[PDB]
Amino acid sequence: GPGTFGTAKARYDFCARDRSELSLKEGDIIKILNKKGQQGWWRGEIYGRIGWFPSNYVEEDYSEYLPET
Repeated sequence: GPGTFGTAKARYDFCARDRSELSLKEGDIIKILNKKGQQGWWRGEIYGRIGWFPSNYVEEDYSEYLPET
């Protein structure tokens, strides 16, 4: 399956014009849920807001969130 990848840090202040679109915002992270593929868009959420967003405006597998020491 798509499995859990991680997240996608937005690189461009997006603006969802609909409810089917994901509300991206530079300096924000996009929780990866599904990956249609290595081309198109990715399905994630933000602040509890689900939608779709391009992977050309976001960045994934950039950093990890290791647990506390």
